[PDB]
Amino acid sequence: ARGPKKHLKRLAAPHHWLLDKLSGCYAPRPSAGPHKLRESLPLIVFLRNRLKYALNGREVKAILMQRHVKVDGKVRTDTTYPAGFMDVITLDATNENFRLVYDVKGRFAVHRITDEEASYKLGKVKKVQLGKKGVPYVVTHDGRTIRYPDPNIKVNDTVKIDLASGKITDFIKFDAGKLVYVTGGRNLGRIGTIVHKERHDGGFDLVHIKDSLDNTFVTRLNNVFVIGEQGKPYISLPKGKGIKLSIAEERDRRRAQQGL
Amino acid sequence: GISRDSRHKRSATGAKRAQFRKKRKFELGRQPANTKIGAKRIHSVRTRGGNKKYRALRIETGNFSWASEGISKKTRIAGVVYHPSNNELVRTNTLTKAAIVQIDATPFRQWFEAHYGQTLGKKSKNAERKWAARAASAKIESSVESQFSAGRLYACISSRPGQSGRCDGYILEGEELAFYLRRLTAKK
Amino acid sequence: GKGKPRGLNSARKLRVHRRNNRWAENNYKKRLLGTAFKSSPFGGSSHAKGIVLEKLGIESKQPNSAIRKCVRVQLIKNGKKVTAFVPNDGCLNFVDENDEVLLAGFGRKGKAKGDIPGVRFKVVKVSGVSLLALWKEKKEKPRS
Amino acid sequence: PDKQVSKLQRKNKAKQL
Amino acid sequence: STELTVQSERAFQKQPHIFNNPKVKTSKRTKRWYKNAGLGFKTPKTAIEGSYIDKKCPFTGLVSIRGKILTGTVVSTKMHRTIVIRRAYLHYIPKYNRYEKRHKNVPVHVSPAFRVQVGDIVTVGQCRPISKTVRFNVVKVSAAAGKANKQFAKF
RNA sequence: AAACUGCGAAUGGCUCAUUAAAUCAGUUAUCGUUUAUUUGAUAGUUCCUUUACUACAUGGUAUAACUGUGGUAAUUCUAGAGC
RNA sequence: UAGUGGCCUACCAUGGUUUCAACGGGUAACGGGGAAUAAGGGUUCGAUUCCGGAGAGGGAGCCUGAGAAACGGCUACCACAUC
RNA sequence: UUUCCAACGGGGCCUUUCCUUCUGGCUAACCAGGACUUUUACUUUGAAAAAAUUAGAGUGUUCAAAGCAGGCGUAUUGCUCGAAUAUAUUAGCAUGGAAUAAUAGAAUAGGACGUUUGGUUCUAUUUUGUUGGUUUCUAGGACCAUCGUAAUGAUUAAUAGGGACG
RNA sequence: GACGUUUUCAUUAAUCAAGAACGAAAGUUAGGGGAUCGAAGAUGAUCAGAUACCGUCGUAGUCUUAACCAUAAACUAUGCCGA
Repeated sequence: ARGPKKHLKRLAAPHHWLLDKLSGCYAPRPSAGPHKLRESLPLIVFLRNRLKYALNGREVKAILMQRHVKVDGKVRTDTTYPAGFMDVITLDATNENFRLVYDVKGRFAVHRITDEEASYKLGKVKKVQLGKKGVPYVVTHDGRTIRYPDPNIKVNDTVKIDLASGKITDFIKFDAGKLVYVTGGRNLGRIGTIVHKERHDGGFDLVHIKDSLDNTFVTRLNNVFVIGEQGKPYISLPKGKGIKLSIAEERDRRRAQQGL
Repeated sequence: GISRDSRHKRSATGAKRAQFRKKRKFELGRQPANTKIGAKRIHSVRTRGGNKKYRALRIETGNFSWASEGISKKTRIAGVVYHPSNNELVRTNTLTKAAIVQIDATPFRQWFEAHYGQTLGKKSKNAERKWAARAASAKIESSVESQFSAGRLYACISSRPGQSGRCDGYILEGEELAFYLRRLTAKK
Repeated sequence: GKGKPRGLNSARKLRVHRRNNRWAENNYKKRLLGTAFKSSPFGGSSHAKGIVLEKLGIESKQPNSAIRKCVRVQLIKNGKKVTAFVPNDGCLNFVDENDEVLLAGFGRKGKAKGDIPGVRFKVVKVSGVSLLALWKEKKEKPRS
Repeated sequence: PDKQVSKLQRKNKAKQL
Repeated sequence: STELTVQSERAFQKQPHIFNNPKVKTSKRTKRWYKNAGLGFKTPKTAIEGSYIDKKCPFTGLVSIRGKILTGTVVSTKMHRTIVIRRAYLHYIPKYNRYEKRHKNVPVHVSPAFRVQVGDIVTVGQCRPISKTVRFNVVKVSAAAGKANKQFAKF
């Protein structure tokens, strides 16, 4: 329809933004950049209505035209900026700093963090390739093009990328035992030490994956996200640790535990 | 608007398709280049993404390359002597992809007489080995040799002079010169 | 075998079988040929307004025994001439010919309430004003 | 001859009316 | 038909950019590029040791295999270098909880390496679009005739 | 202020006449393709002789608005010169 | 062409679809969740706040541009129709 | 929970019930490796199935229809719960299930158990000596001369049909 | 067709879209006889519509030959193979 789109209707947002059905007509459509449109979570969906530091849009831009907030070591100032998965948000406020990693619900939350791990970020190396002048390089999941990597690093691994300058420090291979995190599909926000791979020449590569409570589930491999070992995450994961409690046992936790 | 849409066709059962939407700009086809010999005005055109295409109507001179040796020379043609698709095209002397042409010898033989020490047609003590240590290496094919006396060889074209601006011939030799000389005596 | 195929490849027959037996149903053929659109002078509507042609001549398709004060009318959306009817009958005094009505059926698309041919449509609202607050002796009840 | 009043997509021709 | 020395067309069929070296003449005597087809396909031994060219052969030419692979039986080999298969299947109708026999004709290009007969069993793979109808290319011939070479010479 | 320049004006809003392997829906593929933007990475070789006709202490035009003489029945029409 | 391709074009071959319903005809036919239903199945409707398609009165056509066969853009025809 | 009497389950194995061969980690637990006690139809478990509708916690919007909202003290400058799941067959993509229907091997035995032997296509990871014309033994397929192998192939003659003859 | 058989095929099978044989009476073209009665018809009726049932001759037809037709209350008012 004659080139691109600029508006996103309310109810045409993804459900993980959790906008209210009334009070408006539209959604604050995310700009292009380091993430997908469909799992963006822009700046104003984070600020005004999940942290409530602003009450409406003009007060959001009152922050953003005052150079306070930071998204991964830079001074991003645009309202619809897609700070997506794994992106550290640091404030120049009363200095409380946050990550962007989901709950088990497939939805983002507020997760305040330390300064050991505010300093860096991660990424699924979605491509390793041999570009110009015979230079090997790697392309992670968001946008980064890191030159000259370890040649023993292949596709589907992960890195430990810094935020001051984009330097890979160490990596994680792909095998069993690897503490993992899913980005997409249904079991979004899960965790739990990959069982094994399935090759399926020309097709999807799915993967069998356990959890903490030993509850297997099979994603696709373009959503698997390896970040560890037998109990070794490389960030500070939020309260609840990603393991899916069922809705029978959140009417046993929110109802039978905190409800006396 | 020359569209290259499929929906103006007749589907393979024979059914006539009913009329869908109006014609579109993203599915466009342009005129033939219909590119020829004698001067050069290479009209560039502007395509989807900026991405300019050149179009070598009136192409005159090109980097033609003889494959069994490994040297590539700027050269100029006589004309065409064969065309695979249409035999109209030899009359108009039409250069395209994969036409058959007669190209100038003088870069190739001015290289040959100074590089080989065979000097076919018609610098100190180290540099005679350039002309003497090529034992069983200075032997061109006899059918290749006969084109030198006319001063014009046989070459075919591997370029797109409608869609790149270029003409890059390759000098035909051996098996395939035997086939296109079978056909060339039969058509020229 | 009860006159029908059953085997689990025979559906090819069956949805072509019932396909040729729906036409023996009545309103199916009435509906899917647009016969309500090629006929039925409402044209699939629910009401129509039109001028009264004239007073009506009674042709006995039984039984209501009088000159039933009925109105020859011809519509203006179509122009197709229909005999009409007024309830609360009598009072033949209070509109001229070539004057407005609003028509609506009797309950079966009419077809029978009195000895008058084709009388199937109660008049609802003459000239925009009603009848039920006009048989209520606020206003007055029309003529042909 | 033929009572052939069908094919009335040119019932829209009778937007002449 | 085609008469190997296969250049019965107006233009020399060859492998493009493959270059039979005419200056050096030595014990090579066969410059024939061939590829694996992918997916675990045994290449046909005609293609290794043949003179035909076939641009759209998945073993010698510039096509590829992707996405779909489809079975079926041949019909009507009266075209040139292509066959038509027809796949039978059972459509479903839930009005009657029953099925319905239908078939589909797939016009699929065939290689000269394979040689077929109307009534064999084919396995084809999807390729880039070749003509209007054709999006497939014959890649395995599972002929199941039943060994009637000397079967009539029976006891 | 105006005006040059840039980006925007291809989004939104409306309507459902066309359209029956068409659209569309679920699934595919691009080893067959373009992509402003955003984000990340990316030019010592630019006098193509960098053996110079050089200005890199930075080389030239052309013009709007400004102005000031006008015509049109009427348009967001525009003309002639000087910046 | 941004590119596959009968999308064309030049020579060839005689094919391809079909009673497993080709092809032709009609639709008061824009397609997908909805509705009335309510033992179940079946039935009929879906212009309509969302997705996708199409059009700016009907057909063409082209510029600018990454993007339009755009109409609160342009040229022409056709139907109108203002001072 | 010490637990006597019987009962519902599948497995390790066994009364020809082959549940296989294949060996480095090894002295089959399980991981590469060559064949399946045949291929489709069927079904079972995942995955894809936009959000809005439909079913429902919880929330005194005064009940509601709605809405996803919100509650608590020293209100001492704060504390703090959320915004589930159900569903959506064909088609498409993954694996068993071992009936049903299909497709039939081995009537030539020009076939399997061939752990066999002359001979054919072979052959370079090689070791050759660093790299290419001249070679073998040799890892991995097939058959004729050719026979050694265990238990070597004829599911029926239908109160279903077709013949003959009486 | 039945029946008997320790003969032969080893599933060659049921109905049936399409397709094909046959077909009363009657009727349809070209011939043979032309005995029998006899739709129509030509005559006598014969008195009002006791009721018009009567009676007498009758071309063709009935019988066949080279061919149709394709109709019955073609009805045991019941399609065909199973228990």
